[PDB]
Amino acid sequence: MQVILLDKVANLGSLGDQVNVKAGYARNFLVPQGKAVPATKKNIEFFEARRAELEAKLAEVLAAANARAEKINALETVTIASKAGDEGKLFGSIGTRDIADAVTAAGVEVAKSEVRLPNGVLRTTGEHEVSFQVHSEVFAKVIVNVVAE
Amino acid sequence: SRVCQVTGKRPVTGNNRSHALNATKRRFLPNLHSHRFWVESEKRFVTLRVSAKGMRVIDKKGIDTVLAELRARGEKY
RNA sequence: UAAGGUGAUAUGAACCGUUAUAACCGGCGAUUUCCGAAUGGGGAAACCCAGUGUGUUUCGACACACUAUCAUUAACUGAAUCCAUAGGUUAAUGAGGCGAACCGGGGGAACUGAAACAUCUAAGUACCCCGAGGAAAAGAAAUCAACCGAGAUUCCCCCAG
RNA sequence: AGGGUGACAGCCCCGUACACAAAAAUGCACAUGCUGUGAGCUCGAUGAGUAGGGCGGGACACGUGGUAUCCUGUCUGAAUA
RNA sequence: UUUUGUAUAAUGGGUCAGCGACUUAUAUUCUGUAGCAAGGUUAACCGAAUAGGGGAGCCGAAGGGAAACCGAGUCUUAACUGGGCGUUAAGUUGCAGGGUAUAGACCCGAAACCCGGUGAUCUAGCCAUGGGCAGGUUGAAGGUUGGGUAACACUAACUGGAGGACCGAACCGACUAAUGUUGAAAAAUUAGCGGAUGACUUGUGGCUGGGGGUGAAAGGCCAAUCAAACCGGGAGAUAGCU
RNA sequence: GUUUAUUAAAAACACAGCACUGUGCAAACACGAAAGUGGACGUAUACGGUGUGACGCCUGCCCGGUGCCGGAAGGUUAAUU
RNA sequence: UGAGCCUUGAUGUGUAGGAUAGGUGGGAGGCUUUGAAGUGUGGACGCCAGUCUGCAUGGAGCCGACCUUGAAAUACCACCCUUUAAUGUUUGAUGUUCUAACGUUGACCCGUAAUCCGGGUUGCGGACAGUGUCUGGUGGGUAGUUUGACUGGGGCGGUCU
RNA sequence: GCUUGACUGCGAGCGUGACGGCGCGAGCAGGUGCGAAAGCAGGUCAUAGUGAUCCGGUGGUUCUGAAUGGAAGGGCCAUC
Ligand SMILES: [Mg+2]
Ligand SMILES: [Mg+2]
Ligand SMILES: [Mg+2]
Ligand SMILES: [Mg+2]
Ligand SMILES: [Mg+2]
Ligand SMILES: [Mg+2]
Ligand SMILES: [Mg+2]
Ligand SMILES: [Mg+2]
Ligand SMILES: [Mg+2]
Ligand SMILES: [Mg+2]
Ligand SMILES: [Mg+2]
Ligand SMILES: [Mg+2]
Ligand SMILES: [Mg+2]
Ligand SMILES: [Mg+2]
Ligand SMILES: [Mg+2]
Ligand SMILES: [Mg+2]
Ligand SMILES: [Mg+2]
Ligand SMILES: [Mg+2]
Ligand SMILES: [Mg+2]
Ligand SMILES: [Mg+2]
Ligand SMILES: [Mg+2]
Ligand SMILES: [Mg+2]
Ligand SMILES: [Mg+2]
Ligand SMILES: [Mg+2]
Ligand SMILES: [Mg+2]
Ligand SMILES: [Mg+2]
Ligand SMILES: [Mg+2]
Ligand SMILES: [Mg+2]
Ligand SMILES: [Mg+2]
Ligand SMILES: [Mg+2]
Ligand SMILES: [Mg+2]
Ligand SMILES: [Mg+2]
Ligand SMILES: [Mg+2]
Ligand SMILES: [Mg+2]
Ligand SMILES: [Mg+2]
Ligand SMILES: [Mg+2]
Ligand SMILES: [Mg+2]
Repeated sequence: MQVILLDKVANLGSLGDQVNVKAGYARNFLVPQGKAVPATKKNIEFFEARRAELEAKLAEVLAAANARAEKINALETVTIASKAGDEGKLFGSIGTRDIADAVTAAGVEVAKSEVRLPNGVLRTTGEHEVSFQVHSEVFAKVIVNVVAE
Repeated sequence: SRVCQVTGKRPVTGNNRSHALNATKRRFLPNLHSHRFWVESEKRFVTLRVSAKGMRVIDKKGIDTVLAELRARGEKY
């Protein structure tokens, strides 16, 4: 039987994989408990609309981000300034927060979230790269040069 | 009555044919049962008298398509 | 339409008429008790007992109209149980029951014949049940045909015992 | 034609051939209003537990026969111009 | 009438009156007859309608072989000097009849089988609810008492009132006899007879339905009917018999 | 005590009593395609079926046959495949 | 736990031969810290001669037409052959458990002031039981029938060409 | 002693039967056996030793072959 599934199910139930399976678990109980559906010649392509709907759409719209991580990469150096101590040591901190507005006005609008860093920055001045979480994979590669004043 | 609530279906007469070849009146009968179902459509279970193939069909076809048919055919459940 | 009539046994009464309300024929309404599908309930058919409304210069018991069942749709009220659903009251509409044959279906004998008798016969006959119309049923080729062609169905004569 | 009339009537009587008639309701037919009805065209679409098979029965004039064909109680089960 | 055979003491008929038994349709063959004739003749149908249309079709003029096939021949066989069937004698449609077929098929009659009804107002068993058993007997268990036991046992008396107990009316039943036997009566009557507090009897009403019921069991009862009820129906069953 | 209503009232039937045997309950059994009932508002000291027929003393031998119970190793063996 | 299996990688002592060279299209190298041979074992094929592979140890290196040979390297990379195992899986065979089908003539809620039912909850069984279709045994429980003729009556004996 | 006439197709003409059948038969042809040959041989000195039809089996044979070719099947022949 073709009855298509939903959740895991022992062995398989790979969310959406058609089957050759006995009428028992199905109809009898399984299906009768939110867990699969009659894999009619209708349903069998109902979810194919979903596989072919959710895909090209919301999926590749990760590229409707990818390049905003490249918009970023167009300007590979932005400056933020906030008092230093002679020889580097700047009193307060470069803030996960501040670094928002600091690129909110430099094109790539952003909010405090995104912004992945390495250590509870900042304190030391000069050169600092930064990887971002704009989505999943291809991070950014931004650098910020901190002037004193 | 032995009516397969899905496919009408019912007892059907014919013969026992002995070797010596003598006819005899008889009944053929469906293996029909009173099986239960789920229906995320109506949030009930229901239970309807149904044939051998009485089920076999409601499997290929939509478990839900029937109730609809049957709703036209004018019966309660 | 009309000179007469108030059906029969079937007289007689006491009357109705005789130029258009005597009577009679025809169309259409009016009334149409009680039984009975009987349908407010009950029953030993023609009877017993109700509830809801209304009636009185008399608003007691009686009078009088609605109240059976399902299917359908609607509004309303509405469980185990949240929603719902089942449940319930109401409203509208429809149905019920009776019928001669023929007709389509569900069931379907035996006597008989075979010179016994079991296959076979009678026979899908008789009967039982359901259903419906003026007819019902069938009907618009997944048919025939035989290399040529035919062109839904029902019916009649042949082919042919 | 036929019937009646005191016996057996073309011409006594009712009728018959023929020619006429409806205030009212009505069936069937045509036309017309109102509710529902879809018509049209173009491009489509071409009826799966279904055919078909194993088992039992049954319908076919055809009695399982060398028995195609149809129906299906039972179990199964395609192709898609 | 039936028989070898009947006055027959073998069957039938009381008499008269009226009815009552070889048909009808189709098919088929022979005879008669009529028309056409190597032709004969339409069937449904049309129709001005018994006319006339309509020759689909049937029969016949060619037969022999299973058949292919050949044909005044053909089969037979490898072939027959042969042999079998054939060629040499007209048919056909209708009318009337003698047959035969199928049909209730010349009338009348079963015992029975089958289908659907109707009946537990009789009767069998049950159920529910009221009834009925005059009179007279026997005298179980128990109790009390006195005896007796170590106490029990046992015991006597007195009480008490058991029992499909006894006799015996009503009430139920039916053993014998005689009567009745075209009855008083389609099971009675009379003299007797059995049970009569029980597995008793009875009123009213329910319930069980036909290969079914019910049955203290006889195949008994199931409406004067029972080895398969009644009524209607298959049904004119079938009848080599009368 | 019962019976052949209507030729048989008996040595026949019933009977307490005995035996065998089936039933653990949604019981065996029985009516009914079935649903549902009865058995029973019972529960093996209960219920059905068979024979035997108070009580007394008793009920020997035969399982070859036929019926049955039990065994499940083997031979044989249906649909199906 | 049998067989079906797609992929896997695998095996072949002719006779000589680095000796258990597959046949063959491709064939001078591939693989190599995604740690290599060397050993240390486990087991795999056994012609007691040598292969397959799991794991650890190891640590920068292992294999060559050759020269032999019909085919010459199992050097890799192609399609496969016998011989074949491996999950993955498909189903039979048997035993195990499970819960959601099915049963429930246990318990409770509700419709509902109802020993029916349906719905719900809970306990218990549970893929058994039960019902269908098929199928072997049984089957006087029921049903339909047969069970000859002659014959010095019938029967019985005898006879039937 | 040779041998297979216990042959194949036929059959004038008869006998005997209600029938269905049964039987006797010289000769004709093909081909045998034996005799040199005339000739004899279609089973046993005669008369008992048997089972119709149906249905199916085996082989032979286009005779048939349901659109055609085939085939199944059916005919015919022997045969069980
Ligand atoms: Mg009334
Ligand atoms: Mg009433
Ligand atoms: Mg009352
Ligand atoms: Mg007969
Ligand atoms: Mg008849
Ligand atoms: Mg019509
Ligand atoms: Mg054409
Ligand atoms: Mg006169
Ligand atoms: Mg179509
Ligand atoms: Mg079949
Ligand atoms: Mg005589
Ligand atoms: Mg005579
Ligand atoms: Mg004399
Ligand atoms: Mg006399
Ligand atoms: Mg006589
Ligand atoms: Mg006399
Ligand atoms: Mg002509
Ligand atoms: Mg009574
Ligand atoms: Mg007494
Ligand atoms: Mg007495
Ligand atoms: Mg008597
Ligand atoms: Mg005297
Ligand atoms: Mg007396
Ligand atoms: Mg009878
Ligand atoms: Mg008669
Ligand atoms: Mg008597
Ligand atoms: Mg009587
Ligand atoms: Mg007992
Ligand atoms: Mg006895
Ligand atoms: Mg005795
Ligand atoms: Mg013994
Ligand atoms: Mg045994
Ligand atoms: Mg019998
Ligand atoms: Mg008979
Ligand atoms: Mg005799
Ligand atoms: Mg053919
Ligand atoms: Mg043949």
